[PDB]
Amino acid sequence: IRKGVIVPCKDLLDAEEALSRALEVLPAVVNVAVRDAEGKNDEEILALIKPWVQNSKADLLARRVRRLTFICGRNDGSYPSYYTFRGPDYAEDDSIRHIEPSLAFQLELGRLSKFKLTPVFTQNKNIHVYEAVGRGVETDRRYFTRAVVRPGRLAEYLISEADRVVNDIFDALEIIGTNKTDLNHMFINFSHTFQVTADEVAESLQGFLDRFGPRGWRLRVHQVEIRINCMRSENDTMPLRVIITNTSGFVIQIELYEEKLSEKGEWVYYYVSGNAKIGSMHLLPVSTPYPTKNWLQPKRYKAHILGTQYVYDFPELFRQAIQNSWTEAVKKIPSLAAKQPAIGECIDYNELVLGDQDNLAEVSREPGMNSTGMVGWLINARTPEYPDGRKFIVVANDITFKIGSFGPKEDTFFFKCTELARKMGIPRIYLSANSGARLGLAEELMPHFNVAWNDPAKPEAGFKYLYLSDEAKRRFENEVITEEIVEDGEKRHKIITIVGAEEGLGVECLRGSGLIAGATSRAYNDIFTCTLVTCRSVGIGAYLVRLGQRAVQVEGQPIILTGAPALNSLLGREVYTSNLQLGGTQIMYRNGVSHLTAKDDFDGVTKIVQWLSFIPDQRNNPLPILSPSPDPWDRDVVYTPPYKQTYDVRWMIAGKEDEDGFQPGLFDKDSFVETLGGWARTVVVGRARLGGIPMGVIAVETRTIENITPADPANPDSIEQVTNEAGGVWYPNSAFKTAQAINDFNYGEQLPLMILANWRGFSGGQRDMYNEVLKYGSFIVDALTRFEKPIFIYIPPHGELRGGSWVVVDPTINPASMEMYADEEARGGVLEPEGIIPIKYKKDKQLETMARLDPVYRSLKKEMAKEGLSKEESDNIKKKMQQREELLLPIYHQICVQFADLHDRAGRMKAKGVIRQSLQWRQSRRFFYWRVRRRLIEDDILRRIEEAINPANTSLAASPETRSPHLVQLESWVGIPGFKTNDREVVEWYEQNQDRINEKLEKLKKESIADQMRELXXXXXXXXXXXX
Repeated sequence: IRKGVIVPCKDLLDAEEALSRALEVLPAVVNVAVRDAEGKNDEEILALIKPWVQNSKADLLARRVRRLTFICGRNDGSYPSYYTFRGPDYAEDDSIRHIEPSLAFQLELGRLSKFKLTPVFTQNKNIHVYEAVGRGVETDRRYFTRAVVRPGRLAEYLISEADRVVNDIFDALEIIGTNKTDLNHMFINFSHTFQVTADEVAESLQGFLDRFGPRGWRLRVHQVEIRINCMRSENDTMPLRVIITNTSGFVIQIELYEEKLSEKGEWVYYYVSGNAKIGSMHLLPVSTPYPTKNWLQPKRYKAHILGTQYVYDFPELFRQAIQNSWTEAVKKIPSLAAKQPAIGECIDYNELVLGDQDNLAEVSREPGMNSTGMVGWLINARTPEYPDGRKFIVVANDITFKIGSFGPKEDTFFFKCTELARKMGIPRIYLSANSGARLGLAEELMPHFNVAWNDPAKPEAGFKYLYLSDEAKRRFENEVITEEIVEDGEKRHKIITIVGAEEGLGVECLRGSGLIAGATSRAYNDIFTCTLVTCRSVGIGAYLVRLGQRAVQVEGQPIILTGAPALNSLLGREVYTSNLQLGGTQIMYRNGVSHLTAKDDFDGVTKIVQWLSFIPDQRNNPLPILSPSPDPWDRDVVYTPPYKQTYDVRWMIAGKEDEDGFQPGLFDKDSFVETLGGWARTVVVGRARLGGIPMGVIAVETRTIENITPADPANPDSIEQVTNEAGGVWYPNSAFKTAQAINDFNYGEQLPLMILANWRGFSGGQRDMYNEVLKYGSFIVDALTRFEKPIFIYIPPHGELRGGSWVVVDPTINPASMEMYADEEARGGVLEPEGIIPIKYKKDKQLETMARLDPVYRSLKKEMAKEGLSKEESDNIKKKMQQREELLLPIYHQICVQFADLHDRAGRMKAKGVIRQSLQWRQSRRFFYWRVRRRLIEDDILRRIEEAINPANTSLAASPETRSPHLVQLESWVGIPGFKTNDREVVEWYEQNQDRINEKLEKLKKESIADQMRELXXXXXXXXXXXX
C-alpha cells in the first residue's frame, strides 16, 4: 500500500535531518512541513531543497517512494507553497506547485497533452497559468489558466465567489499580458457539493459573463469551463460541466453537459444544453487533449502520401460538388436559382458514432478524434433536384488508423450504418481505402513462451513442442489453452492453442467481415448502394465494392484481392510488378466491376452526386423530375440514324454534334451519363432525362467493336487476343451487361427503363456457346421479371428484333410493368428475310413463281409440255431455259427477300397485337414524355388502390391497357373517353383532381377495414373478445 508520511519541521536546514533519518521507517508517498514563514523564497528555495534530493538520490530510490511534497505554512493566511519530486531520479515536476497532489487530478492538465508546457508566476497561489505552444507547429501560442476553488466560510455565495476568482484570473492575464495568443482558456474547478441546480445558475451565468466578456475579449480569451456539482437530483450529485465560447464576437455558446459514465469505462460529456443540440463535443471522454492548431496536418500528410484525402476532408468535398451542382444548373435554368443556399449551408452533416447500447448517435464534434478505423455521417444536402433537402449516409475508413484495416469494431460500425441507411430509405455511400481484415499475433506471449527441444545442446535437432513456465502460465491462462505434461521432471504447460487478450488478430475479423459482406448484399436490393475506390481497396474491402455493386474507381487506386508481392511469392518468380497490374482501372473498368473512372478523389464525389441527382431522395419517393427547362418536351427528334452505314448509337440518345449546327437526340441535351463503357461496348448503358423525367437507358452499338483481352504474365506462353464483337449482336459479356444494368435501375435506383432494342439475336458460335452465352441470356429474363417501375421496349428506325433477341425482351415477361413499341420503319421477325428464304422460299418455289411472272420462262415451258421433239430438239429448250433462269436468279432472289421483308414490317406487328403502337421517331420524345409520366402517376395510384383495398399476366392477351384489374375502377372515377390512349389528358386530370382521388381512397380504406373486422365456435370467440 502507498504509505503516507507527514513531518512538521521547524527550519529548512534542520529539515535534512528529518529526511535521511525519517526514511529509515520504510521497508509510497512522503510530505515535509516547515515553520519559517519569514520570506516568500523562490528559485533560492528551489536551490535550498535540491541539495537534499541530489545527495539522497539513492536513499529515496531504495525505499521505492514515488512522490515527495514540501508544505510551507505562512502566518498571514497565504496558501502554503508545495514542491513535489517524482519518478526515478526525482527531477521535480514544475506542473504541480503551490497545490497538493490530490488537487492535481482536480487541476486536470492531462488535457494539455499536445503542448510544451511552461508555467508562469501568479500573485494568487490558487490560480496557475501556463504557456502552451503546439508540439509540432510553432504558429500556435496560447495561455491556459487552471484554477481550483475550495471554501473558508462556514447561498448566492458561489456567484459572488465566481466574480472574485474570474477577476483574479483577468487581473493576472493582464500583468502577463495578452502578448501574441491565438486562443485562451481558463478552467475553474469546484470542490463543492452545493445544494442548488444548474437551471437557475444558467440564468445567473448570463448575468456576469456580459460584464467580464468585453475584458475577456481583449485578453484574446476564447472559452471558459466551470465544473460544479448539484447534490439535489435522492440527494446524489449531478456534476454539471459548462463550456462558454466566444465564437463570432458574441458568445451565444453556452453548452450545458452532464458527467456520466458511457458504460464503456470512460466518463463522457452528455449534454442537456440550450444552444439547440447543434453545437460541439458530445459523448466524448473527459480526457480529450484540447487539440492544437494544424494537429490534423500530420494525419493529412500521411493520407496524402498514399494518394487519398484524409477522411475528415471528404464532407467539404461533398459541399463543393453540390456548390458546383448549383452553379451549373443556374446557367442552364436561369431565374429559378433563387433557392441557392449560398457557399455554406449547401450540406448539413453530423458525425455518427456508436452509442451506449451500440446504437448509432448523431454527434457534431471536432474533425478527427475517431475512436475506430471507420467514420460515418448523415448528410442533408440541398441538391437543385431537392432544394429543401435530401439525406444520405457516407461511410469511410481512416487509412491512417491502422492502415484502414477491418477489425470487429470497424465492422460493427459499418454494419450499424448500412442498417440505418436501410431503416431511413436514404442511399448509402462507401468511400473505400482499406487493407482488408486485421492481422495479428499475441505480443504478450512472445517474450514469455519456452521451447522444448529433442536435444537441448543442439537445438537444430528439432523441437518437440512449445510450452509455458508455471509462473508465466498463471499470468495468462485465459490468453492460452495449455495442457500439462511432465518432461525432465518439470511442470511444463505445453501450448496447445493461443488465444490472446487483444481483439482483431484472426477469425474475429473474418466473422465481422462476413457480417458486413452480407449486410451490403441485402442493402443493395433495398436502398441505393454506391462505393468509391479513393485508395487501395483490398480483401473484404474489395468485396464490399462488388456487393455495393455501383462502383467508382479513382485511376491510380486498385481493387486488389491478393497482394501483388503475395502472388509473386506463390509463383516463386517476379511475375506481377504493381498492385494496379491486377487491381487497377485497366482491369475493373474493362471487366465491369467499375462503372466509372474518376481522375481524382473530388472527380469521384462529383460523379456520385451526379447519380444521386437521378435517384429519388428516399426509398418509395417520386423521381427527381424538373420543369422541361433546358430541353423542352414539345420538340421533335432531329437526329435520325442511317440505313446504309453504321452510327454511334449515343447520337440517338443525347444528340449528334455536327459541322453545321447540332441535331438533338430523344433525351435532354447532354443529360446522358454512360456507365461501364469499358466492358462489353456492344451495349450502351446509362442514365438520362426526358423532358425532366429521369430514366434508365439501354441501347445497342451498331459498329463492330473490338475488345482486346490482355496477355497473362503468369503464363509466358500467353498473348493478347484480338476479338471483334460485331455490332447489334448479343455476346456473353453484352448479355451480362444488359442484365446487370436492369437490376441496377431496379433495386434502390427505382428508375423507368427505355430499351432501344436493335439486337438481331445471340452469338451461337462455338466459342461463345462454351463461354455460357445461354447462362447470361437467362439472366436478362430473370432480371426483367423482378422489375416494378415501367419498362419501354422501343425498336428504333432501322432497328431489328429477330428470334433469340425478341424472346428475352418481350412484354409478356413482366406484363404489369413492360410496354412495347416499334418504329414505323423498324423490322422484327423470327428470322432475317435473308435467312427465311432458303427454308420457306427454296430454288424450286422461286422457279414456280418464275414460270408465272417471267413471260420468256413460261413460254419455253409450253415447248417441253407439247412433246413432238427429238433428243437433239429437247436439248435446245433445256439449254435455252437453263441460261434464262441463270440470269434472272439474282433479281428473283431479291424479290423473295423483299417479299419476306413485307412480313417483318411494323404493320404486321400491330395487326397481330405484339406492340401497342407504331411510332414515328420524329415525335418519340413527345409521345414518351406523356406516356412515362402517365404510367408513373397511374402505377402509384394503382399501388395506393391496392394498399387501401388489400393490406396484404395470365395470357398472350395481357397488354398494359389491362396490366391491373383496378384499371377498370380508376377508368370510371376519371371519366375521360380516350382513357387507355390520350396520355396528356389523363396526367393533367390527376394533377387537377389530386383531392378527389384521396377522397375515393379514404372511402375504400374504411370499406376494406369493415371487411377485416367482419372476417375476425367463432361467434363464441367474438363474444369473448367483446367481453374483453
